[PDB]
Amino acid sequence: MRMSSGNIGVYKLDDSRVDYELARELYQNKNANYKLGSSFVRPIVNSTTGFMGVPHFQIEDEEAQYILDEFVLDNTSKMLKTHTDSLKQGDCYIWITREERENPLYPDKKVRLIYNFISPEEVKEIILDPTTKEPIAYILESQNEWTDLGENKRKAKVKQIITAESRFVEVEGDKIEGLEEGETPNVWGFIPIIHFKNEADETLKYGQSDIEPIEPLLKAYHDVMLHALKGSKMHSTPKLKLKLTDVASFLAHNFGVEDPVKFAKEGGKINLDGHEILFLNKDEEAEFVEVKSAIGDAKELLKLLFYCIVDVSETPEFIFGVHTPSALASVKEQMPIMVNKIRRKREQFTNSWQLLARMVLIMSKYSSYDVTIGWDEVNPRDDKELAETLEKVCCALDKALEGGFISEESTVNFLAQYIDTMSNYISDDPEREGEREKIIKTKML
Amino acid sequence: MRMSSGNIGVYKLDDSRVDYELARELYQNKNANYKLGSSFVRPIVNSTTGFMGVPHFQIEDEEAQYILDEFVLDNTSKMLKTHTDSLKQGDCYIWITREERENPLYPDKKVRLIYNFISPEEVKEIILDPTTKEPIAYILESQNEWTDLGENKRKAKVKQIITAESRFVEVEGDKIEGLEEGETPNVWGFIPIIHFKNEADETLKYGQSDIEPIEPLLKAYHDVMLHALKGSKMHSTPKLKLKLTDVASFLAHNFGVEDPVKFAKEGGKINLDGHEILFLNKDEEAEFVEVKSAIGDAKELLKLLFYCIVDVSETPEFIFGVHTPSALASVKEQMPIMVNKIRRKREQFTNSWQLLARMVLIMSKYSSYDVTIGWDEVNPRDDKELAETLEKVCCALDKALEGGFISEESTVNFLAQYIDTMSNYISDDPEREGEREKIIKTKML
Amino acid sequence: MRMSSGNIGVYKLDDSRVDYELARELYQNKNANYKLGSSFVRPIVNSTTGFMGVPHFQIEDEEAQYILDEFVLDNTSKMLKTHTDSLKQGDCYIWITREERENPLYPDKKVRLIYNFISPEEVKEIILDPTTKEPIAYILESQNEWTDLGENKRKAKVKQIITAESRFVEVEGDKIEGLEEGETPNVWGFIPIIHFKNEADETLKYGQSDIEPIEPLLKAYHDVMLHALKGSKMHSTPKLKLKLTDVASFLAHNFGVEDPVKFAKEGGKINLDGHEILFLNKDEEAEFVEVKSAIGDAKELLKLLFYCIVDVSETPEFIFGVHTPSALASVKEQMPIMVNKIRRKREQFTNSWQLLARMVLIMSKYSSYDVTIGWDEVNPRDDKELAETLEKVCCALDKALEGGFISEESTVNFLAQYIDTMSNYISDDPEREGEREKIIKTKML
Repeated sequence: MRMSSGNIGVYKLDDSRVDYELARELYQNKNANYKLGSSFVRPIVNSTTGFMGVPHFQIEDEEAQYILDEFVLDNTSKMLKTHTDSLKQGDCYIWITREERENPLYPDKKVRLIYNFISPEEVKEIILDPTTKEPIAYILESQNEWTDLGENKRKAKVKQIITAESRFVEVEGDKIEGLEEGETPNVWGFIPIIHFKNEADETLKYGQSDIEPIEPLLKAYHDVMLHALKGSKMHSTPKLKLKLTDVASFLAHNFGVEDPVKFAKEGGKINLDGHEILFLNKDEEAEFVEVKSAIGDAKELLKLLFYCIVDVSETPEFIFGVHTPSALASVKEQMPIMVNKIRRKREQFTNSWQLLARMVLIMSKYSSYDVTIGWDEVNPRDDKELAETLEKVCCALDKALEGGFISEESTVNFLAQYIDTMSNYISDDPEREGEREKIIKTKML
Repeated sequence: MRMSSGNIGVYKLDDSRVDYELARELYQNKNANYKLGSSFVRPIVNSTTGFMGVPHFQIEDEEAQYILDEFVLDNTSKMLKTHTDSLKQGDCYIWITREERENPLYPDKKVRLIYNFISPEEVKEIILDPTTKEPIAYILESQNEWTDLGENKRKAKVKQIITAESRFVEVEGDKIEGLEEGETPNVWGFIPIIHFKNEADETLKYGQSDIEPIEPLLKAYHDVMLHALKGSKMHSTPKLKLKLTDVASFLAHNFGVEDPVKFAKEGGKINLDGHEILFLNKDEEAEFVEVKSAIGDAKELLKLLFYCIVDVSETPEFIFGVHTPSALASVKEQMPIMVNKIRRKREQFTNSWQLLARMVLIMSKYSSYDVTIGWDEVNPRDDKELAETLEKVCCALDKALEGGFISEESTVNFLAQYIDTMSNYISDDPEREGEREKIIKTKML
Repeated sequence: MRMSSGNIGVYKLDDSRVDYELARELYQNKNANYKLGSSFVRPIVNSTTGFMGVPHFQIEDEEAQYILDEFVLDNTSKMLKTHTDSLKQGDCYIWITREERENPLYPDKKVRLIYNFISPEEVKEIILDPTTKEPIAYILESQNEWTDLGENKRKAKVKQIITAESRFVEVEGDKIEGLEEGETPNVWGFIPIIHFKNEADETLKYGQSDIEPIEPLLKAYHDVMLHALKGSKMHSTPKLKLKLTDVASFLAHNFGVEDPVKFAKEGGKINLDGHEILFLNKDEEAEFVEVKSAIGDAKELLKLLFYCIVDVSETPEFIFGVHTPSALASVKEQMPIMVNKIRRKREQFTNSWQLLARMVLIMSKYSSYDVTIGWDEVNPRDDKELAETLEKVCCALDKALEGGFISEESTVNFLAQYIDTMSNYISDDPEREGEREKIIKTKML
C-alpha cells in the first residue's frame, strides 16, 4: 500500500535469526506440529540445491588456478552442503583453517587448508563495522560434551572471539588439549570466516531460510491433514444402529454382556466377523449410520494450499509431479523455469564464493586474486550440437579471407568452451573429473 | 519462524543415533506397527542406492591405480552394500584389515586387505577429538554366541578399543582363538575404520536414515490402511436382516437351533449358500443391511499420504508408477529428476570413499594419494552419439591450422573419456569389466 | 525413530532361518492360508531370476578360462536354478565334488566336477570362525528313505560333518554303499561348499527370501480375497422373498413339501427352472432381496495391497501388466527400472560366484585365480548400433595422426566387445553358444 512522505519511522537493521533448530526439524519432518505439512520442505530445498550445483572457480593465474583446483578436489561436497545448509537454515558459516600437523594418514600433505563448518547456533554474535557493515569480530560459543580415551565423561563451555587482529578463546570447564586458552595472534589480518546468507536483504543482518515463506502454509496444510485424518478415523467406518425392543436383553443374549454399564466403563469391545445375520422381530430395526464424506472439502483446501506452497517456493511442477502427473509429461519444456530460478538463486552466493576463493589464495604473489564463479549446467547442453556448430563455424571461416586472423581468436575460445563442456560430466557435481583428467594426461603425456 | 538475536540456547552436538533395529525392521516390512505402511521403504532405499552405483577410484599414479583396481575387483559389491546400509540405517562402518594368513583357498593372494563391516550396533561409542572432531578411538562391543567344532555351545562378550596408536581387546567368557586379549600395537598410525554417514549434519554426531523423514508418514499410512481393512472386514459384506413374527421358532425350524442363547454364546455359525428362497408371513420382512462404502474416504487420505511420502523421499514418480501409470510413460523424461537426486546423494559419501582409498593405498611411496571418485551413469550416454560427436570434432579439427598442436590435448582426452564410456558396461555395477578387459589385453597382447 | 546414545543393548548375530518349507509352499501356491494371496510370489521371483541371467566367468589365463568354459557348459542351468533357489528360500548351498568313477555313459569324461545342491534344510548348523566369520564346518543331516534293487525298503539317518581338514560321516540305519562311514581326509584344505545368501545382512547369519518382505501383504490379500469370495457366494445371488398368507399350504401345494420342518432339517432343495409365473392373492407379496454389492470395498483394498506388493518387491509394472495394461504399452520405456533392480540384485551373488569359480579352478598352477563376473544383458543391445558406432570410430581414427598407436588399443578392445555382444545370443541364457561357436571354429578351422 501507499503512505504519505512523512509519518514513517527511522530505519533500523534487524538482528533477528532464523530459528535454526525449528528449520532443521521441518527439514527432517520431525516437528510434531508440521509432520503432515512439512513434507514439502525436503523436495524444495534439495531440488534447488541439487540443480544449482557447486561453483567452478576460474582465474587467469596458473598457480591460483591449480590451488583452487586442489581446493575444489578436496571440498566439492562440502561446498554443496554449504549450499543446502544456507537454503535450509538461512545462515551457514565457513571457517578456513590452516593446520601443519604431521599425521601418517596424510603423508602426502604436510600443510592442509580445512573447510570447517561453524554451526549457525555457535555464532552468538557478529560484530559489524558500523559504517561499512563488514564483520570485525565473530563471537562463537559452544557446549562441548565429550568422553576421554579412558572412561571419563567431560564437559566444557568454549567461547572464542575471532577477529582480524587476533583470536581469543576461553573454556569454562574441563581442559581441551587442542585449544590453547587466551589470546593468540591471527597470522593474516582478516577474519577467515565466510558468512553464507541465503535470501540476503539490505534490512537484515542474517539470512532467511527458504522454509520461512512456506512455513505458515505448511502449518495450515498440517492442520487440515490432521483434521481430515481424525474425522475419517472417527466417521469413515459406518456405525451399525440396532433399534431394539430391549437393549440389555439383546446384549446379554448375543454377547454375554450382563452389565452393559460396566462393559462401557471398561471400554469393552464386541467382536464381529462380518458374516452376520440379524434375526429381529417385527417392531425392531437395523440400519447403518454412514457419512457421505468424512473429509468434506479438506481435499480441495489441501490442493489450494499445495498450489500456494508451489507458488511461494517457485518449484517447477515436475518436482511435485506425483500431485500433477501432467508436469512429468515434458520436463524439458519446464526446464527453462528451473533455469530461471537457479539463475536467480546462484547470485545470492557467488560473492561469498569469490570471497572464499580469495581467502584460500591468500591463505596459501599471484598476478590476480579475483575469481569468476562458473557453475554446473542446469539444462545440459548436447555435445553433438556443440560439435555441429563448431564445424559450421569452421566452414564459415576460411572463406572471405579479408576478415583477418581473428578467426583464430574465435576458434580457440570455441575449442576451450567445447573442452570445458565435454570434460565436465553432467551427472557428477563439480568439475573434479575434468581436473583429474587433465592431471592424468599431464602425468601420462 | 524468526526469533530475536538473544534468547537462544548454547549449541551442543547431538549424540542421538538411529534405531538401527527399527530401521531394518521397516526395511524388511517386519515391524507389526508398520507392515501396511512400510511398503514404501524398500523401493525408496533400493532405487536410490542402485541408481547411484559405486565409486570409480581415479588416481594418476599407475601403481596406486592398479592397487585400487584390484581392490574394487575384490570388493565392489560390498561398496554397494555399504551405500544401502548407510541409506537404510544412517550409519555404516567399514574396517580395513590386513591379513597374511596362508590358506589353500587362496594360493596366490598371500596378503589380503579385507573389507569388513562393523555393524552400527557394535559401535558402543566413538571418541572424538574435541577440537578437530575427528575420531580418536572406536569402542566396539559385541556378544559372540557360537558353537565349537565339537558339540559345545560357546558364548563370549568381546569389547575392543580401536585407536590410532594401538588396539585393545578384552573378551569376557569363553576363549576366542583368533583374538588375542590385551593391547597390541597398531602397525598404522591411524584408525583403519571409515564412518559412512548418510545425511550428515554439522549438528549431529551420527548419520540419519532415509527412513526417518518418512517414518511418521509410514505410521499414518499403516494406521489408515489397518482401519480401512478392519472396517471392510466388519461391514463390506451386507448383513441379512429378517424381521420375523417369532425369532426362536424360526431358528428352531430352519436351522435346528433349539437354544439360540447357547448358540450365540458358543459362537455357532448358521451355514448358508447363495441359492435360497424366503417364505415369510404377510407381516414379516426381509432386507439386507448394507453400507454404501465401508472405507469412507480412507482411499483419498492414503493417496495424500502417498504423495507426502513420495515428496519427502524425492523419489521420481516412475519408481511408484503402479500408483500413477502416467509416470511409467516417459521414464527418460523423468531421468533428470533422478539425475539430480543422485547427484546430491553421491556427495554424502565421496569424502568417505576418498578416505577409504587413501587408507587402502597407505596400507598396501606413491607420487600422490588423492583419489577422485567417478561414478556409474544414472542416465546412460549413447555410444553412437559419442561416436558422432567424435567424428564432428575430428572433421572440425585439421582445418584452420593456425590453432596449433593443442588439438592433440583435446582429442586424446576425448578418446580417453570415449574408451571409458565404452568399456564400462551400463547394466553392470562398477567398472570390473573395464579393468579386466585391459588386463586380458595386456596378457594376450 | 531416534534414540539416545546410551540405552542400547549389545549387538548379537541373528541365526534365525527362513522357514524354507513355507517359502516353497508360497512359491508353489500350496499353502492354504496364502492360496489367494501367494499368486504374486512366482512372477516376482521368476522375473528377477530370469532377467539377471547367469554369471559369465572371465579370467586372463587361457587354461583357467577353458576350465570355466567347460564348467558353465555343464552347469549353466544349475547356476540359474541356484539363483532361483537363493531368491525363493534365502539360502542355497552348492557342493562341488570331484568323482573319478568309470561309467560307460561318460567315456569321454573320466574325471568330472559335480555341481551338487545341498537343500537348506540339510544344513543343521554352520560352524563359523568367531573372528573372521568364515565357515569352518558344515553340519549336514538328511533322512534317506529309499528302496533296494530288490523288493526291500530302506531307511537311514545320515549326518556328515564337512570341514576343511577332513569330512566325517555317520549313518544311523541301513547301509549306504557310496558313503564310507567314519572320517576321511579332505583332499583340499578348504570346505568345498559355497553358501549363496540372498539379501545378506551383516547382522544375519543366513539369507532372506524375497517372499519375506511381501508375506504379510500376501496374507492380507488372501484374507480379503477369501472374505470377498465367501460374501459373494452367500449374497451375490438375490434371494426370492414371498410374503404368503400361509407358508405351509403354499409349500405343500407348489412343491409337495408336506412337512417343511423335516424338509429344512435334511437340507432339501426346491427345484426352479427360471421361467416361473407367480399367482398370488391380493394380500400377498413377492419380491427379490438383493445386495447392491456383496463385496463392498474389497476391490479397492485389494488394489492397495497389490500396489504395496509391487512396491515392496520393486517389480517393474509390466510384470503385472494384466492388472495395469498401461504398463504393457511401454515395456521398453520401463526397462531401465528392471535394469536398476537387476544391477542391484546381481551384486549379492557375484562374490559367491567368484568364490565358486576360484574353487573350481583349484579343484581341477594358473597365473591368476581371481575371476570377474560378467552377466547377461537385461536390456539387450542392438548389434547394428554397435556396428554403426564401430564404423564411426574407424572413420574418426586414422585422422590427426599425432594421436599415436593407441588407436589399435581402442579398436581391438572394441572388436572384442563387439564379438562378445554379437555371439552371445540374447534369448539364450548364458554364453554357451559363443563358447561352442569358438570351439567349432577351432575344430573346423
